[PDB]
Amino acid sequence: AEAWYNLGNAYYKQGDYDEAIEYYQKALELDPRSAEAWYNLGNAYYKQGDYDEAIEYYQKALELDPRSAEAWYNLGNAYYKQGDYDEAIEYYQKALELDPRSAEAWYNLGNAYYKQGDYDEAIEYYQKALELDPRS
Ligand SMILES: [Ca+2]
Ligand SMILES: [Ca+2]
Ligand SMILES: [Ca+2]
Ligand SMILES: [Ca+2]
Ligand SMILES: [Ca+2]
Ligand SMILES: [Ca+2]
Ligand SMILES: [Cl-]
Ligand SMILES: [Cl-]
Repeated sequence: AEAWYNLGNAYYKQGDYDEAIEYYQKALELDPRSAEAWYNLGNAYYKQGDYDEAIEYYQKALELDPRSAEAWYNLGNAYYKQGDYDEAIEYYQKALELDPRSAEAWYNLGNAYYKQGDYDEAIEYYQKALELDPRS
């Protein structure tokens, strides 16, 4: 499974998402408990704009590794990119329970509230992001 997974990664890194998906699928045929292969399959679908499918595969990754702050964050992002800002908030909150020093997750939580039209909440979360990283 590891060799097919790393072949998929190399294709992913050169932007060949169709081939990455094929080889991640082969990895998952050999090891259906690879949280890494489920996550990277979700990422390849995310890169193609296929958020519905990305969410299915992130959910599988989270069944195997529920302490994946990464999967929770990208699951949030897959809803955010669709305009599903209240779903995004739930998964950014879960990412931040696991990694409360993630300036990225706080910032994106603020962005979701901004997009919901709650500017006072956006301000709180942006202030938290800027406390952790005042450079952007
Ligand atoms: Ca669909
Ligand atoms: Ca849909
Ligand atoms: Ca489809
Ligand atoms: Ca983890
Ligand atoms: Ca949609
Ligand atoms: Ca909504
Ligand atoms: Cl769906
Ligand atoms: Cl929908």
